[PDB]
Amino acid sequence: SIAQARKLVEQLKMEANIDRIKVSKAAADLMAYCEAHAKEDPLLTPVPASENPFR
Amino acid sequence: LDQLRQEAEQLKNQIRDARKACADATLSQITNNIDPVGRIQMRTRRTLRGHLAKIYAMHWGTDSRLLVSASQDGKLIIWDSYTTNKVHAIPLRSSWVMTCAYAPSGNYVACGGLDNICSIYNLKTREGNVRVSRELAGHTGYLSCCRFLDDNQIVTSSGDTTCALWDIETGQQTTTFTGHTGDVMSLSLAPDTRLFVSGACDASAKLWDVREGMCRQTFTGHESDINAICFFPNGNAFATGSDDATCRLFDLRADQELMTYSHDNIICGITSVSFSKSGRLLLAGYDDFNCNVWDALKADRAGVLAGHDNRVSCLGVTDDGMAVATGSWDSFLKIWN
Amino acid sequence: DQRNEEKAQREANKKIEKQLQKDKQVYRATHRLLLLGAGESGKSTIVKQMRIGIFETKFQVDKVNFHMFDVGGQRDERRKWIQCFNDVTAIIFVVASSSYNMNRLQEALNLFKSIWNNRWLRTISVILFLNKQDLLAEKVLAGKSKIEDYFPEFARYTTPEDATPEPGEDPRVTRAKYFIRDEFLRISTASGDGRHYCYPHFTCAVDTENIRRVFNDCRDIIQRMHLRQYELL
Amino acid sequence: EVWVVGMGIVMSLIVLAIVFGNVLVITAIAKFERLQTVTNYFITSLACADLVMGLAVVPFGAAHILTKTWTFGNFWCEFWTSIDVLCVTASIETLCVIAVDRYFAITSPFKYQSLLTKNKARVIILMVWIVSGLTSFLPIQMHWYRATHQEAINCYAEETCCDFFTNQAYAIASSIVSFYVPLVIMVFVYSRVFQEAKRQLQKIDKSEGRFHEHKALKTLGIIMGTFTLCWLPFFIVNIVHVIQDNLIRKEVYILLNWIGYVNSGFNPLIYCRSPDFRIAFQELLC
Ligand SMILES: Nc1nc2c(ncn2[C@@H]2O[C@H](COP(=O)(O)OP(=O)(O)OP(=O)(O)O)[C@@H](O)[C@H]2O)c(=O)[nH]1
Ligand SMILES: CN[C@@H]1CCc2c(ccc(O)c2O)[C@H]1O
Repeated sequence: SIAQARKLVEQLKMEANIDRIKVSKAAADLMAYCEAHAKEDPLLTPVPASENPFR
Repeated sequence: LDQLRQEAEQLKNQIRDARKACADATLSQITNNIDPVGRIQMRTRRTLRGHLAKIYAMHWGTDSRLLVSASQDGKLIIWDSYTTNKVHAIPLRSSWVMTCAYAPSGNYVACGGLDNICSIYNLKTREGNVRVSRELAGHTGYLSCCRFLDDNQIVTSSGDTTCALWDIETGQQTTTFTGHTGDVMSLSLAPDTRLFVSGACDASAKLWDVREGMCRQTFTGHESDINAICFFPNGNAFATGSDDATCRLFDLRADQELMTYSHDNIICGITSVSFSKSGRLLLAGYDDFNCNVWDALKADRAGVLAGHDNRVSCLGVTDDGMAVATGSWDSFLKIWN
Repeated sequence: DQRNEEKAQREANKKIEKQLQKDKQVYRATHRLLLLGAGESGKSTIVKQMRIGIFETKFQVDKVNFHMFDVGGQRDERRKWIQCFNDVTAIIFVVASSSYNMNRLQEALNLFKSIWNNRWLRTISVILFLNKQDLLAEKVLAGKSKIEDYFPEFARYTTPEDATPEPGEDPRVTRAKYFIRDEFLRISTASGDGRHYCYPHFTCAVDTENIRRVFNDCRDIIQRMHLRQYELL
Repeated sequence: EVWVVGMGIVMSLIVLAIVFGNVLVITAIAKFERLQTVTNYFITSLACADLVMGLAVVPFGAAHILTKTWTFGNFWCEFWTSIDVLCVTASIETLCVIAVDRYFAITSPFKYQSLLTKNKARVIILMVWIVSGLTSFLPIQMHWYRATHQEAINCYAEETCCDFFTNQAYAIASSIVSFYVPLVIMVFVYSRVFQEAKRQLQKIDKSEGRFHEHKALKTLGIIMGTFTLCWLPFFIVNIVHVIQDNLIRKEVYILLNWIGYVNSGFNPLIYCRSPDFRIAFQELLC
């Protein structure tokens, strides 16, 4: 199983060299999307029964 | 030999230090001035009957009208959500099914279960009778989920700790993804169908590359089995659910979790997880015979979806976000709004 | 045109509902069983008498349909698929009684204890088959191996007073068999809670009366369920 | 007048009990879909019969007794008597059907699903309500029940007295149809059920007695005793007062008949004690 071990260490070395971004930008990129698309869903905002197909 | 194995542990530390360095501030500190969404109450609009046994899976159609469901009787039923009437009823060779899928073009339907075979059914025969189109084999364990990447190639995850990409025309595996230790229980596809994730039984969710065929990242947040997974609509994050009554929101770019959704009054497992159109609301089904609605950016309850006499085993939100459907072991399907 | 559109589905729903009503009785008539056992159990030879990654045998006794399953699940200590089998009538458990030294018997006891206390199997009865009852007798009679060495508790065991040993057998095989049976009945009775029971039995590959035993056990299980439902047992 | 005022409060409480339990059972079975079972259709038939009985015949009899005069016409007297007989003879055959259903459920576990189907249950409830009706309305709407003794003729002629006078033929036939026939069947069925329960308990004790009947006795005793004590003496004095005259007074007759009316108030407390029913009752109006 030595060969399997060699592969795993390779796999780890491969994913190690990845650039990362601080949590602030990651949270901002989610809050901005949530705020921008908050007006285009029926669940969060009830919407009038005229356009509701189920009722 | 072992000395090389150490080098790998040293590399693993480096990963931990790199992840810790970027943790400037949690999301809770970032988002606090935002107003709460308030109290949300959803009332049942439709109820579908006709299934003789418990329901295990379902998938909304691309047209936001048709949906499919599978039960342990051994029948796949295609409903019409608008007028609560049936269209098709496909008997199955094997009475145990754990998954089902609906093709994006509305032309094909797949199912799989304890029998290590994924079947594909052609809805639009010239005769007008559903029939088996192809039968895929090669797995050594029960299937857990299957999703149509396109009209010709499908991705499946099985219980032999592997995931594979299939070719319908030929029937041979194109790429095999390996590396998991525990059973694979679910998967979901990105909006552009370029990457996908998978939640194993050993508390580890990975990110795969469909084209290349190699893992890219790994997240080790939970401590128990993972039963559900889904992407944020943006495509930069995903949320998982486990048996320890918690839901965690991860992040691909940051490479660690940001929030956790749990309460002290619930200690039961979680079966299904789904998002909303805007990603503001997180929905998750529990073993408490009911469902809960979370707030994505604040981790606080905003409603309860009760009405099921048994545990919930499925959940799905339509493409335009007009409705959410739940399936339970009570052999009933409900539509909420 | 739409009113005409309504008519078409209205028509399709009727055939599917008629078909579902037809299939309902056939589904309700049958009884489902699950076959589960350790490796070296003897499950392969036991199913042969009945015949006279999935495997199903369908049979009929006295105009009653029984359908039996056999999931391989080889080398799987964890069993995440067992949640699906909470609606069966009974669970058949097969264990080799003569394998008390080759510990395999302790593994069988551990598996039985794990199955009994599972959350999803709280109301499922277990039919127990103690296979290989002649290898055990041959091993005990003039055998170098001693049960007490592998099982310390056998030293302070006595032959039960209510036992009904078969004719022609020595007391030693009787005490060994009843000790092995009690080793399972203790776990069965520890947390019974009055909802599901265990039915021990003694079988060897030659015996052809097994299927009648399964029939009687299923009938008794259903009778007990109905009696308890109406607040009478 | 003090005694008359006291009778009134008791009669009012009896009417209130005969209505609330039955309406609660009907609402509970209608509201929740988990109680829609084949065995539960007989229960709702019994509940409907008891509700109609308590909401139709009891208040009118109470008013008649308190007023000591019948303030309606002859037609309403006939209608009231016929409705009373209909409800009384429809509230017992349902119990017999329930006993038969339990017998078939227990003693034939493999043929239970085939024997009973939702449609078979509807056919049987219609036989129970049509058969009862022929005795209740055909004799009374026609003039067969009436007797020709002179004392009876006087009350018939007047429009202020509505008392029950009947010859031997109807008094025997209706009694046999309503009470005596549904008694032996129940006795035999419950004897067989008790035998099966005893056999199962003996088998369990033989199987695993070392490591580890009162419930069945208590349940069968309650079920049989309440009905027998409620409805037995009246359907005996029914034959008694007709087989020979000047043996029983009208006071004892009406007291026994009204004691028989009480049984309709205990059926929900007997046939609706399952934990699912308790959960349903706690869910709504609680
Ligand atoms: N005398 C006797 N021999 C048995 C019995 N059961 C199994 N054997 C023998 O045990 C050996 C191997 O058992 P098999 O009959 O192959 O069954 P198995 O491999 O244990 O079956 P699985 O449990 O399905 O794996 C054979 O020589 C059988 O004849 C039994 O009840 N009596
Ligand atoms: C006025 N009350 C009636 C009178 C006689 C009678 C009743 C019930 C069933 C019968 O078979 C009867 O003959 C009583 O409810």
